[PDB]
Formats: sequence, structure tokens, C-alpha cells
Amino acid sequence: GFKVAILGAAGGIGQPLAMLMKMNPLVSVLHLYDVVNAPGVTADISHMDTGAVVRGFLGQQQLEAALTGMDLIIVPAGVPRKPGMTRDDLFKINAGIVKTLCEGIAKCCPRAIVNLISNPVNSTVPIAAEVFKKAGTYDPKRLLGVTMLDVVRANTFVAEVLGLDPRDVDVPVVGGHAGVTILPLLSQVKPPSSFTQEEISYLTDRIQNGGTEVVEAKAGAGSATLSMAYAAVKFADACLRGLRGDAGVIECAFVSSQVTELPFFASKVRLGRNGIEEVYSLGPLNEYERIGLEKAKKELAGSIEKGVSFIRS
Amino acid sequence: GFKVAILGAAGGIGQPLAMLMKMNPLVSVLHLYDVVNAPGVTADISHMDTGAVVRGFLGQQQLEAALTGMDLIIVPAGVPRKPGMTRDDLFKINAGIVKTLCEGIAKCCPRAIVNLISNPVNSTVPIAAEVFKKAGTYDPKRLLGVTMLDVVRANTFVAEVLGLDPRDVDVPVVGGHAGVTILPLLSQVKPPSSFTQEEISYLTDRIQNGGTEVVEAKAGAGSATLSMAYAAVKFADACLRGLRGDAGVIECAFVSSQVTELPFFASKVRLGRNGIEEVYSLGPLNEYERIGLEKAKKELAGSIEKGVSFIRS
Repeated sequence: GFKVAILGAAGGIGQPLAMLMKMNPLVSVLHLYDVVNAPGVTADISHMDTGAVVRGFLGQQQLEAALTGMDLIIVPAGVPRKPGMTRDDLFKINAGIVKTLCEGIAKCCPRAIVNLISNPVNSTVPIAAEVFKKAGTYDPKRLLGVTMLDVVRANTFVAEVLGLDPRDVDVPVVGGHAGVTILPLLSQVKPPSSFTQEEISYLTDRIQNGGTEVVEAKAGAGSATLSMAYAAVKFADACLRGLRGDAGVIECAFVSSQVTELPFFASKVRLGRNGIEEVYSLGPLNEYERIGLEKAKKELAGSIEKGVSFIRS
Repeated sequence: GFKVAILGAAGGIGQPLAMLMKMNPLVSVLHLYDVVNAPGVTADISHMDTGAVVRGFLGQQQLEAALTGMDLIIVPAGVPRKPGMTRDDLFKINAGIVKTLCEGIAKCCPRAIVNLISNPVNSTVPIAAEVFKKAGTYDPKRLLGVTMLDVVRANTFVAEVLGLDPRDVDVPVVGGHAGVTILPLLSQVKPPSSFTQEEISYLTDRIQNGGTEVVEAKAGAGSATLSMAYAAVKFADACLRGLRGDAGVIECAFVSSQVTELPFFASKVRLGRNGIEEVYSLGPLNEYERIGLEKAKKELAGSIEKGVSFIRS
């Protein structure tokens, strides 16, 4: 099977994500890396009677060992939103975190597929891209910003509205990973379905604010962790099945693309043996989505620039 | 499918356990109860595009609503304590919690299958039994102490020693769920295997101190949560396949039994439509195991009594 490393394995997302990856039959080696508590999480996980062999890595000094020979790097690494935290003080911190980790990835496994979860994806994926570019290891086929939880939420909220089982629903979601950059293409839902105007609006707003919804429900003390781990693993699994060589593995991801005038954009991508085999275009949008698409590009562009400039300085 | 409630869902174990249950296809309704943060975990869990419908419940005043109509109650409820333990101040606190929660179970769903995880199982399962008896809802076919993590650990450690994939290993573990009361029947390992004396001893000791191993790795700040959730779900699933009507569902669990002179003991049990369909005896033991069994019985009786007397006062 494949080798997977999780950077930030001891955090809220990291831990449950490590547990699911540990259970995945396609994983043969699992590396858990963090700057704190990695040994502990690692012991816990290690008792699981599943195929993957797990090892833990603690501190910057051990980052390289964790990344080496990996097929897939999953990066939920990042710091908690607080209160005190602005949304920038945060960016500053996470941007640094991503930068550091990416420099590590650039050095130790240029050909590993990277699943970047570190918030804000809209900026951190471009940050990652710059780092890789500034290191000559940039392969746009291999950098994926995880937008899967957007899709997950979409499927769940649409299924409830449609009274269907979420497992029988698929909603393409494109654009970016934050606020109005998240653009659920309700017009492309499967199974074919009809939504009232209020439904489209409720659905779109709710899918765009899913994170905030959990944050508030956790009374500011925490943000989504479990649904995130679950989404991250569903996505990682698709990447592994792609690496395995399965045909038709398609998922939405925030990637380097030429689908729009923006350098990064989330849209459906086919996952194969070398990462992205094909970035699909948006497909037919209705008027509501075209307008949404415009709102998203506007915010996305600055978000993309904040990240590019973060590194290009 | 089935209705499942998790008492203590916002805790260390609870959250990841809730996540996994949410993903279990036999679960149709998932109730998540706690005295704190239930709303937040539930919101998080609800975004998952899986069949199970999840609802949250916060505080004693909502306990009854959480238990009503459940097919399976999974009770990881309990406090951690960490610094100034005793395991006897803990016991006091958790015996309390178990009592309260069991009283509630006695009232709202006498026929639900109960998976009790609250530490110390060796005592809390008898406490639970007492409560159910003292309320006339005691069905010994429906109270199971989850000892699965013991089996999980065993499978994993034995597999490592035999250089096998843990998935192809099975180790019956009997007796109790703590220290020397945990008796791994290495002589009954499948696939048939041979161990050196030192291996028998290393494996036995390590399986008995598994929890301590994690607690220590966690530098005292926490104990096994992920492998526990993983083990608990594995077990809850077997209970559900039993309920479903599947043939041959066998798992070890700490239960009311007449296998030994002790009232409660862990051994393979067959799970069916009514909970325990059959408690298997220990099967052939070797000398080492008969001695082991003797150590176990002595410590277990006291632990069983500490439980009983707690209630019978």
C-alpha cells in the first residue's frame, strides 16, 4: 500500500484523522508528526490492529524523517482561532506554519502528493505553491487543497433538504474554501433534483458558513474536527485509490488551474497514479451560480494574492 | 438499522467514537449525550454525509430523551483526573457517574444492549448490574463490559511478534479489564503459533499494561482515546450484527457469567438478536494461563466486590 504522513497529527483534526488513516487498508505506513504530543497520539494509534504501521515524529528536528519516502502528506497543521485571534494574526501564524512545513516537504519528498488542509486554504495552497516554486519542486499535479468538507457538508445538507440518504447525493463545489468563495453547484446535483429558490439560498449560505456554524456551536471554544477528519480521510482515500491506479476517481479540490483566470481554483479533478490526471472545467452554471462565481473570484483573487505575496517577500 | 446512544460523547473517547458510529451503516439514529459540549460535538458530527441521523443531548435533564428508544447504549462516560489520581477517588467519581447513567438506562430502555466502557470496568459493570437488579430491569444477556481494546492490543502485539498483519491474528482475552485480571490466552492464538517463553511473558505483560503504556506516552496528560474509540466501535458493530441477526458473531466481553466462580468474567460470547446468545467457557488453558487465571480471579473478585458494595450501601 502507500505511505502517509500527517503533519499536525496531535491536534483536534489530526488525531481523529490519524485514527481513520490508521484504519485505511491502502495505507501501509503512517507517519504522525507534530510539535507536541506526537508520541502520545502515536502510542494510542499503534495499538490498533490494522495493517498500517505507525511511527511518531516530534519537533522540527524530526520533520524530515517523518516526510521521507512518503506517498501522501496530509497537512491539517495549524493553530486554534482562540478568541483573541484576529483572522490575520492567525493567517500570519498559519502562513508561517505552512511555509515551514512546505519547505520541509520540498526538501524531502518532491513527488509526494500533498493534501493541504491548513486554514485558510485559499491562501495556504498558494503559499505552498510559491514555496515549491521557490525551491524548484513545484508540480501542480501534486498539490491539493482539501475542500472535501465543503462537498461533504453540501451532500449532507442537500440530502436533508431532498429527504435522501447523503450517501446517495453528490454536489460539485467549486471556487475557494472560505465564505463566498465556496460555490456549491446545486444545478449539477446528482441525483437530478429541483430546489426552490429559498432552498438554493439556504443551502448555499449554509454550505458557505458550515465552519462558522460549528465554531459557534462549540461556543467559540473549538472548530470542526471530526467531520473534518472524516472529510480529509475520504479525500486521502481517493488520492490513494488514484495512486493505486483505479479508473474514474474524481473529487473536488482547490488546485492550480487554468479553468478560470485565477491560478488556483477548486473544481472536479481526476486522481490517478501521479496525482491530478485532469482538472475538469466548471461545467454549465445557471445564472445564480454565474453570479456566485463572480463573487467568489473577486474574493478568491485577493486571498490568492495574500498568500503569494506572503512568500514573495 | 439501529439506534445508538453514546453517554459521554464529548469526551476524549466519546468524540472519535461518535465519529466512527456516525459512519457505521447499521446505525440509523445516533444520540450523543454529555454534561458539557454536546451541542458542539453534535454539530460537527452532523455535517457527515453518512446514513445515521445524529442528535445531541446536554445535561441530566436531557438524559432520558437521549436514552429513549435506543437499541444500544455505549458508555465511555467518566472523568480523567490525571495529576492527583488514586484510582480510588476516580472510582468514587466514576462509580457515581455510572450509577446515575445506569439508573437512567434502567428507566428508559431496559431492553437496550449496554456496552459499558467507564473505567474501571471490573467494578462498574457490577455496579451497573446492581442498579439494574435494584430496579428490576437486570437482564444479564444485555450488559457487556467492553474489553475489546484488550483484544485489539493483543492482536496487534502478537501480530508484531509473529511478523503478521494484525488483521490475520486473533487472540482470546479473558478475565478482567485491568492489570493482571487481563488474561490473554496466547495458547489459543489463531493462526496456530509458537511463542518463546520471553515472548509469552512480554506479550502478556504488555497486553496487561496497555493503558498504562499510553498514559505514560501521553506524559500523564491523557490516556488512550483513539484506539479505544476504534475498539469500542468494532465491538458496538458486532453487537449490531448480532441484533441484525447475523450468525457466528463472537467477541470477548466482560459479562455476567457462570464460567468461573466469579459472577462477572470476560470470555468469548456469541452476540445475537437478544444480546448475549451464549457465553463460552475459557476453552483449554496451558499451565501459564491457569496460573495467570488464578492471579486474575483473586484481583477480580475484590474489584467485583468494590463494585457491588458501592451500590449495596
